[PDB]
Amino acid sequence: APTFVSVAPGQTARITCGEESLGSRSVIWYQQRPGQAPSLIIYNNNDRPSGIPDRFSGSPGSTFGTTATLTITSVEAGDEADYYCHIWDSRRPTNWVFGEGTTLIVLSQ
Amino acid sequence: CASDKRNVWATHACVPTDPNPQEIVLENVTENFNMWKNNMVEQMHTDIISLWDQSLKPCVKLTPLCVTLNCTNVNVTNEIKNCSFNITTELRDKKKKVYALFYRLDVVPISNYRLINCNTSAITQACPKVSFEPIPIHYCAPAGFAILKCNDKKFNGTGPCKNVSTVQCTHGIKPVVSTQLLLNGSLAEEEIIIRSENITNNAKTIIVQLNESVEINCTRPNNNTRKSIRIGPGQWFYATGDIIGDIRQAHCNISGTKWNKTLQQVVKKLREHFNNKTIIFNPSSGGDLEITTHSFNCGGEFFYCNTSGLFNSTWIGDTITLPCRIKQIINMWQRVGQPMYAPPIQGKIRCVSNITGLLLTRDGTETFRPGGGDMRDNW
Amino acid sequence: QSLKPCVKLTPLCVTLNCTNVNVTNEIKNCSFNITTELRDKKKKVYALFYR
Amino acid sequence: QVHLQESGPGLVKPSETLSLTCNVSGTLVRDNYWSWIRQPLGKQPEWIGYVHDSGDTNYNPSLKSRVHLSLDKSKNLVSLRLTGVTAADSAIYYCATTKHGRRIYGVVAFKEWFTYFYMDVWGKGTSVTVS
Ligand SMILES: *[C@@H]1O[C@H](CO)[C@@H](O[C@@H]2O[C@H](CO)[C@@H](O[C@@H]3O[C@H](CO[C@H]4O[C@H](CO[C@H]5O[C@H](CO)[C@@H](O)[C@H](O)[C@@H]5O)[C@@H](O)[C@H](O[C@H]5O[C@H](CO)[C@@H](O)[C@H](O)[C@@H]5O)[C@@H]4O)[C@@H](O)[C@H](O[C@H]4O[C@H](CO)[C@@H](O)[C@H](O)[C@@H]4O[C@H]4O[C@H](CO)[C@@H](O)[C@H](O)[C@@H]4O[C@H]4O[C@H](CO)[C@@H](O)[C@H](O)[C@@H]4O)[C@@H]3O)[C@H](O)[C@H]2NC(C)=O)[C@H](O)[C@H]1NC(C)=O
Ligand SMILES: *[C@@H]1O[C@H](CO)[C@@H](O[C@@H]2O[C@H](CO)[C@@H](O[C@@H]3O[C@H](CO[C@H]4O[C@H](CO)[C@@H](O)[C@H](O)[C@@H]4O)[C@@H](O)[C@H](O[C@H]4O[C@H](CO)[C@@H](O)[C@H](O)[C@@H]4O[C@H]4O[C@H](CO)[C@@H](O)[C@H](O)[C@@H]4O)[C@@H]3O)[C@H](O)[C@H]2NC(C)=O)[C@H](O)[C@H]1NC(C)=O
Ligand SMILES: *[C@@H]1O[C@H](CO)[C@@H](O[C@@H]2O[C@H](CO)[C@@H](O[C@@H]3O[C@H](CO[C@H]4O[C@H](CO)[C@@H](O)[C@H](O)[C@@H]4O)[C@@H](O)[C@H](O[C@H]4O[C@H](CO)[C@@H](O)[C@H](O[C@H]5O[C@H](CO)[C@@H](O)[C@H](O)[C@@H]5O)[C@@H]4O)[C@@H]3O)[C@H](O)[C@H]2NC(C)=O)[C@H](O)[C@H]1NC(C)=O
Ligand SMILES: *[C@@H]1O[C@H](CO)[C@@H](O[C@@H]2O[C@H](CO)[C@@H](O)[C@H](O)[C@H]2NC(C)=O)[C@H](O)[C@H]1NC(C)=O
Ligand SMILES: *[C@@H]1O[C@H](CO)[C@@H](O[C@@H]2O[C@H](CO)[C@@H](O)[C@H](O)[C@H]2NC(C)=O)[C@H](O)[C@H]1NC(C)=O
Ligand SMILES: *[C@@H]1O[C@H](CO)[C@@H](O[C@@H]2O[C@H](CO)[C@@H](O)[C@H](O)[C@H]2NC(C)=O)[C@H](O)[C@H]1NC(C)=O
Ligand SMILES: *[C@@H]1O[C@H](CO)[C@@H](O[C@@H]2O[C@H](CO)[C@@H](O)[C@H](O)[C@H]2NC(C)=O)[C@H](O)[C@H]1NC(C)=O
Ligand SMILES: *[C@@H]1O[C@H](CO)[C@@H](O[C@@H]2O[C@H](CO)[C@@H](O)[C@H](O)[C@H]2NC(C)=O)[C@H](O)[C@H]1NC(C)=O
Ligand SMILES: *[C@@H]1O[C@H](CO)[C@@H](O[C@@H]2O[C@H](CO)[C@@H](O)[C@H](O)[C@H]2NC(C)=O)[C@H](O)[C@H]1NC(C)=O
Ligand SMILES: *[C@@H]1O[C@H](CO)[C@@H](O[C@@H]2O[C@H](CO)[C@@H](O)[C@H](O)[C@H]2NC(C)=O)[C@H](O)[C@H]1NC(C)=O
Ligand SMILES: *[C@@H]1O[C@H](CO)[C@@H](O[C@@H]2O[C@H](CO)[C@@H](O)[C@H](O)[C@H]2NC(C)=O)[C@H](O)[C@H]1NC(C)=O
Ligand SMILES: *[C@@H]1O[C@H](CO)[C@@H](O[C@@H]2O[C@H](CO)[C@@H](O)[C@H](O)[C@H]2NC(C)=O)[C@H](O)[C@H]1NC(C)=O
Ligand SMILES: *[C@@H]1O[C@H](CO)[C@@H](O[C@@H]2O[C@H](CO)[C@@H](O)[C@H](O)[C@H]2NC(C)=O)[C@H](O)[C@H]1NC(C)=O
Ligand SMILES: *[C@@H]1O[C@H](CO)[C@@H](O)[C@H](O)[C@H]1NC(C)=O
Ligand SMILES: *[C@@H]1O[C@H](CO)[C@@H](O)[C@H](O)[C@H]1NC(C)=O
Ligand SMILES: *[C@@H]1O[C@H](CO)[C@@H](O)[C@H](O)[C@H]1NC(C)=O
Ligand SMILES: *[C@@H]1O[C@H](CO)[C@@H](O)[C@H](O)[C@H]1NC(C)=O
Ligand SMILES: *[C@@H]1O[C@H](CO)[C@@H](O)[C@H](O)[C@H]1NC(C)=O
Repeated sequence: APTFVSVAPGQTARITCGEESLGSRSVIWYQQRPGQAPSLIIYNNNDRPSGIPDRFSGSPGSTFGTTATLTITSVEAGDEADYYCHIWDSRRPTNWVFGEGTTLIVLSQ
Repeated sequence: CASDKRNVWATHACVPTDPNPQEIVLENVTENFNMWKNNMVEQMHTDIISLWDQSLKPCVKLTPLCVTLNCTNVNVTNEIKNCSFNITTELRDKKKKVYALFYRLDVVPISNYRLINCNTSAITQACPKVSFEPIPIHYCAPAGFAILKCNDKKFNGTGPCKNVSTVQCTHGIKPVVSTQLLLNGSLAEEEIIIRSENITNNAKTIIVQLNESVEINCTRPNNNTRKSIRIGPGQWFYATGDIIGDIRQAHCNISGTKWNKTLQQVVKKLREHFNNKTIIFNPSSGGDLEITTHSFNCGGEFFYCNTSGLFNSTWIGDTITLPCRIKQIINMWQRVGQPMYAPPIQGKIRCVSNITGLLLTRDGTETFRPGGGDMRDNW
Repeated sequence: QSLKPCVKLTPLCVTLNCTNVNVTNEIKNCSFNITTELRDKKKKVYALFYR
Repeated sequence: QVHLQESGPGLVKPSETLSLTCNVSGTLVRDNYWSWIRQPLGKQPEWIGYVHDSGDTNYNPSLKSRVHLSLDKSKNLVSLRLTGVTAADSAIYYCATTKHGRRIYGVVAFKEWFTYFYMDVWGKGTSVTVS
């Protein structure tokens, strides 16, 4: 089920989700540290909650025919976490299951 | 006629106009006019029907599509159906399964559905290169005849005109097709003019000519894709393919304050024919969609807008948004048995029209409802 | 001119199954297959024809 | 700071009712939306349903007849009652607060919008095995 990426610390990671966008979307991104509950990184495509740095941003929900994208710049060792992605879409039925995640492997520990 | 590609209203059966038409004022001439007995109206109505019918002759019949459709809503929304069906290809011994989107108003239930007119007549698709955008048509007199024009600013439609001029021909008249509201016509110069054959009857319509326009902004927000399906040997059918983006409802926007000023003025002048009674405006009473809604051709698509948001008020001593429906199979000029299929137009559609008048009818406090689908009242 | 604006019977040029089961103890009772308004559907119908 | 503590039996028998409790502190139960989430080991998490006051409650259709969510205003507790547990329910369960907002794409008068939900505050969760 999972996808893997491997990024050296200081490099940019690219994580994607799901199927192609059909209509307007609101993508919610979560970060899960092994052994811990997941937490929210981004809601509404690009609105991050307080405590989340500007290194986390993603694709707009205004486009169609594309996939969800999370960009993590300047990846730190502290970003070695799995990533989950919950997609809301105006044409698809409500998704009750978060999509399959992508594990971010951070090098040179 | 006289006039000035492949527009449906430009079949070139008629001559070009004179770049500098003449008008001669006839001094001291009083002439009795009666717009309700005018035979130029019958002449125009007949010519308009013919231009339309001639234009639809040289193109594809959709008789081959009268097959059972399998229609679902599997991938459109979380009024538009996704239908699969079998068609022939250019070879008579071969068939293939195809998909198309159809609007609910064009499809009726009976392998579940049928096109709405397959038990009545053959459906001709509009020839795809033909534009429906109106072109002004001038009507000009033959030898031995003359056209007289009435220049009285307050002329309602009947009786003597004290300022009469002779013209070689009429101004250009745009063959705009609409129902409840008259679009893109001429404005009155001094005041709103309310005119009817008999203002005290119920069987007669009232044409209200405004001296100010009200803009109506209409749109079709869905990004439709046109798909081309081969039905026969050089015969293509144009189907709606997938919708890109959100599924949204078509609509029209009328400013709230302009509409209200317009009604204050219409009512003020209506109380000059009726006693000082309460005047109420209601939505039309019912019947066919072509009567109950405001229909028009915008960008080539056929809209049916709900005007209950306009004609809903009581008169005594923001933006209005009207939802609209879109149809592809239509029956113009109330002719039963001669349906036409309008191919989908790719991309988004927007048009801005001018409301220049209203068509009102009295119900049996006075009650007025919008309406009248008889095109002669527009002309 | 009068016969132009109406129905052709080309679709009836099909094989007919004609009998005399219920007419007399010159008119035949014929059954045949025709299409309906849908091009993918056919039905069996009956009609009387003169010999 | 909202803290969500969780407990449960740890071990539940098959074809039995599982009841998990989320102890809410730092906020009141009556003032927010609550969600239950579960994560089978090795899998992406599933949103069970959400519960709130005013009847604004909904459930994952696969659990439509198996899950009852409720809020105890007096004890300020959030809880899950899952009935008829099976091997597929052997997951870590989490309690979380929920926030929501509206995505508008068209005319609001025609309801061309939708409500989306997200979970900001998560508890530690509790591991449940169905034997
Ligand atoms: C007839 O008249 C009627 C009525 O007048 C017309 O109806 C209108 O039709 C239009 C479109 O047809 C609708 O437009 C959409 O509106 C929504 C809502 O925006 C309004 O509300 C915003 C704030 O509300 C939200 O946040 C507050 C915060 O508290 C919250 O309380 C509230 O509940 C709600 O959640 C305002 O900010 C916004 O104003 C902003 O935009 C204005 C645009 O012109 C600008 O002038 C202002 O100065 C200001 O900047 C407005 O008041 C819009 O969100 C929506 O636009 C988004 O979605 C479309 C479709 O997907 C997309 O194309 C757009 O690009 C945009 O998507 C971006 O923003 C999303 C916000 O969540 C984000 O989620 C997306 O991922 C994406 O984000 C990316 O770009 C942004 C750019 O800023 C960037 O910041 C991000 O980081 C990222 O890069 C449309 O504009 C009208 O709502 C509708 N009106 C009504 C009343 O229905 C009708 O069209 C007329 N018909 C005719 C024929 O004329
Ligand atoms: C795909 O399509 C489906 C089906 O249309 C859609 O699911 C529906 O989503 C809507 C929107 O979230 C849900 O509507 C809410 O319903 C609750 C009550 O519903 C329950 O009770 C009814 C009773 O018959 C049951 O039928 C139903 O099944 C449920 O059991 C309402 O309380 C909600 O109202 C609040 O939210 C609205 C906006 O979402 C506000 O406009 C409204 O004012 C209310 O908010 C206010 O009050 C809140 C509580 O006091 C407060 O917290 C807020 O801050 C605010 O003050 C709302 O009507 C609907 O139930 C869903 N299910 C069904 C079967 O319709 C999917 O969402 C859609 N998915 C996508 C991605 O488009
Ligand atoms: C009342 O009076 C009003 C004012 O006259 C009318 O509103 C006007 O209505 C007309 C017709 O609907 C609108 O004109 C259309 O505008 C479209 C958009 O043009 C814009 O973008 C263009 C991009 O290139 C740009 O060049 C324009 O300057 C403008 O910015 C046009 O696309 C459309 O073109 C049509 O006619 C062309 C003639 O050559 C033809 O080539 C076009 O072909 C395109 O589309 C077809 C569709 O199948 C494709 O197959 C082709 O490959 C190609 O893509 C197309 O057929 C046309 O110019 C006008 O804009 C609008 N005015 C306003 C203010 O909006 C009202 O409608 C009248 N009321 C009533 C009831 O009639
Ligand atoms: C009678 O009608 C004629 C025709 O419309 C009016 O003549 C026009 O007057 C305007 C005023 O500037 C001129 O610009 C036009 O060029 C004139 N038209 C022609 C054909 O000459 C005339 O003014 C009207 N008379 C009255 C008393 O209303
Ligand atoms: C009409 O379309 C529906 C679309 O759902 C067909 O129903 C099922 O569609 C799914 C799509 O993957 C198939 O896997 C199923 O096998 C279909 N059902 C059956 C019984 O085969 C439906 O069959 C279609 N009917 C016709 C006459 O085309
Ligand atoms: C052809 O089929 C259409 C659609 O079924 C028939 O139209 C319906 O006719 C009934 C008659 O009472 C009306 O009540 C329905 O409202 C009509 N439906 C629609 C969509 O308008 C039509 O009458 C049939 N024609 C023939 C000759 O049988
Ligand atoms: C349009 O104006 C004409 C001319 O004034 C009106 O015609 C008169 O109507 C009254 C009604 O009682 C008659 O008594 C007059 O004899 C009519 N005059 C002529 C010359 O026929 C006409 O009624 C007005 N139209 C409307 C709708 O009010
Ligand atoms: C809709 O009404 C507006 C005015 O409210 C028209 O715009 C102007 O009309 C005058 C008429 O003499 C022209 O001289 C102006 O040049 C027009 N304005 C512009 C910017 O050209 C508008 O043309 C009307 N639309 C229709 C379809 O009649
Ligand atoms: C205009 O309409 C009015 C109202 O229908 C006509 O007046 C009616 O004429 C009939 C004739 O049989 C009388 O029975 C009604 O009692 C009259 N009604 C009223 C209110 O008087 C009027 O004659 C029509 N005028 C024209 C020129 O057609
Ligand atoms: C409606 O959809 C079409 C098709 O997606 C958009 O037109 C372009 O289509 C080409 C086909 O390769 C793409 O490469 C372009 O990128 C599309 N345009 C854009 C801006 O991305 C069309 O633009 C859409 N219409 C609207 C109004 O968005
Ligand atoms: C219909 O569309 C027209 C033009 O697209 C709108 O006219 C504009 O209105 C804004 C309002 O602030 C003005 O600032 C612009 O200068 C106007 N443009 C022009 C060319 O005049 C009109 O308001 C729209 N009508 C509705 C009901 O929304
Ligand atoms: C135009 O829209 C109005 C509402 O915006 C429609 O009126 C509703 O019709 C339904 C049909 O049963 C009634 O149940 C509602 O109570 C009506 N609403 C109101 C406010 O009375 C109207 O039918 C639509 N007309 C057309 C021609 O589509
Ligand atoms: C005409 O407008 C009035 C209000 O201006 C509409 O009255 C509403 O009727 C509905 C019926 O269920 C009520 O629920 C609303 O609360 C009423 N609104 C107000 C402000 O009282 C009336 O329905 C409109 N008529 C049509 C046909 O749409
Ligand atoms: C098209 O023809 C095939 C032939 O078997 C049939 O199975 C299929 O159902 C037909 N499609 C429709 C929509 O009738
Ligand atoms: C379509 O066919 C199915 C077959 O069971 C039937 O259940 C359904 O009601 C039909 N729908 C229509 C519009 O006839
Ligand atoms: C239209 O008629 C009304 C009637 O009073 C008048 O007040 C208004 O100024 C007139 N508008 C124009 C453009 O003459
Ligand atoms: C239109 O005029 C009426 C008069 O009673 C008023 O009540 C209504 O609010 C006005 N509408 C607008 C858009 O001002
Ligand atoms: C009509 O078609 C059926 C299809 O099997 C056939 O059996 C029947 O004989 C045909 N009827 C006639 C009169 O040919």
